[PDB]
Amino acid sequence: QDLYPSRQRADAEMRPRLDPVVHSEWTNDAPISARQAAAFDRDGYIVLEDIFSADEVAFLQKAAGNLLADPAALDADTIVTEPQSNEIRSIFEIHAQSPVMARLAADARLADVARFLLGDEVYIHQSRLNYKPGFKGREFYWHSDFETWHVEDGMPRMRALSMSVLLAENTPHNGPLMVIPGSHRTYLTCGVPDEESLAELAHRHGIVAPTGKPGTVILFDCNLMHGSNGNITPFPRANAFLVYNAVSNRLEKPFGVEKPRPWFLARRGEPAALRVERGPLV
Amino acid sequence: QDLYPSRQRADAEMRPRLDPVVHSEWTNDAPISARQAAAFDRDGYIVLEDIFSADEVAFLQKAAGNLLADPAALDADTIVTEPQSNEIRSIFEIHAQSPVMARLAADARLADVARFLLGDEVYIHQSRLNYKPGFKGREFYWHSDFETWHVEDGMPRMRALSMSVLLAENTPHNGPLMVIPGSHRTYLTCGVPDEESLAELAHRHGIVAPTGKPGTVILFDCNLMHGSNGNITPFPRANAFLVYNAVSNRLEKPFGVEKPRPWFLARRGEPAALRVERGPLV
Ligand SMILES: CC1=N[C@H](C(=O)O)[C@@H](O)CN1
Ligand SMILES: CC1=N[C@H](C(=O)O)[C@@H](O)CN1
Ligand SMILES: O=C(O)CCC(=O)C(=O)O
Ligand SMILES: O=C(O)CCC(=O)C(=O)O
Ligand SMILES: [Fe+3]
Ligand SMILES: [Fe+3]
Repeated sequence: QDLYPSRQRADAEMRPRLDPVVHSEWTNDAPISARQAAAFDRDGYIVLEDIFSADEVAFLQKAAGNLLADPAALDADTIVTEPQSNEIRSIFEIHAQSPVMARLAADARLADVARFLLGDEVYIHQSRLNYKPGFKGREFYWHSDFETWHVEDGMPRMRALSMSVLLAENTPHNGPLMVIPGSHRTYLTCGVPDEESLAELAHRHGIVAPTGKPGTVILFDCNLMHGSNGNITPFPRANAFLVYNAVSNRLEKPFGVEKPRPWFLARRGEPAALRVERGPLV
Repeated sequence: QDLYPSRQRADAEMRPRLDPVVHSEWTNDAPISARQAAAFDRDGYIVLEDIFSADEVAFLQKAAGNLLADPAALDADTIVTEPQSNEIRSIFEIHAQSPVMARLAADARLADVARFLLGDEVYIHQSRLNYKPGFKGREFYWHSDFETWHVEDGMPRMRALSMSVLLAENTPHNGPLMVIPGSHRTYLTCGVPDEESLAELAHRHGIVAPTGKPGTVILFDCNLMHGSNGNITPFPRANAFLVYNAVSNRLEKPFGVEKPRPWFLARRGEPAALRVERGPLV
């Protein structure tokens, strides 16, 4: 029942992936092009530009701006500072609190791609606004999102993806998301990946740090190795994260101990199919 | 006496540069092109690529890893290590402690450009060899070299430049040095520059981060605002740092209190000129 055991041996292994990456047959009636599906297959991520209008983008940026400026109105449980601070690092369940964000996640232009790639109905496993403050923004060391979702939340299979919607401009200077392309086809066991292994992957695959204007979307497979550096620039980097999970891939018990995990980190346990909203955002 | 007062008020000022940036008239005798010289004037830095042969590059790389591997053989005060291990991170006065580095700093391809740009005979105010490992590389916040060299060392005029000779590859990803071009014409008073000022400079000049294969040289005016982000990548940062000061501009007493500063951070007091060296490094 555990296809992806981790944190059990005193060594790390590079286990082979035992799941599809794209879980659908591609055809003309798909939300992305055949080349785009093959890219995701091969690289474990793709980038979508100009899929929202500037009115849509502008509306979005204020939704995030407003949530991040009145943090006494939202669940105190769902706020992450840089602990020794009170500058915000993330805000969880933003699909659950902000209506604007809820409407975003349910939009066809995101969810249909999510359903095509996962070949199933989808639901939000998790959401976050990773506001990366200028001057004092701290990094996110390398990790496979799936390796925590699996051991800690009990996500059984590789059938999920993240969508990062950029709300500030991501230049190469304010700590954008870096990925190791192709790393999604290796399951690297551990709770933090080991330097020697990481070194092997990045050598084998190099590193990409996709940039883009606000409204650009980065979609990466749940098992892609990724991270980011800190941000000392005056430019904040606020990026909404949406984790789509296939409903077939509902959470069983955590394939580890410390079971279970806080409610906003991971949605348990019986999901309803997302209702896909076709339209703009006003 | 003091043209550049700093650390003497609770309010920082942005004061104007009262020195030239390029101290010489350009002709066809200059070791750089007229557009390069104009670019240094305007931007505060330029980048020389391919001035060293690959053999010469491999030679410097071999000598620097040698020096970094052998702390026994070097002055103990001029060493910096990691507060958890005995890994070297810096060696000061390498222009002194290493004959190779002493020959790099006297090479015409480097010293003649300083002599032109500074319009005087030069000498090493400070040299360094830096190894910044991957994975755990630390940030290094914004600051003008000249501000500390003025207040703490007694450098009286803006008549110095820094040369960073890349010994490992700097991609956009491994925390490469960042500069705010044009900020060398503004003297930001204070010993850390404040955020609002830094934001102002970055908003009006933007941020650039010169990358390059090893052997690439980055030259920058002493008062150019710079800094770097952290480095989680598996790719180390390594460089030879060389500060050329014009002999005309030798250190007086500090324009602050805490007089003075350790020998290996700033060469007092009546230095001789450097002797340029033409020819290969092997
Ligand atoms: C809940 C969550 N866990 C992973 C982690 O803890 O690194 C991350 O990849 C993202 N979100
Ligand atoms: C000793 C030295 N100090 C500056 C600094 O640490 O802020 C750097 O800009 C250059 N060299
Ligand atoms: O935005 C970041 O740099 C963190 C990305 C990440 O690993 C996540 O929380 O999904
Ligand atoms: O100190 C650092 O590492 C930032 C780069 C720099 O200013 C230097 O070391 O010369
Ligand atoms: Fe993540
Ligand atoms: Fe510096």
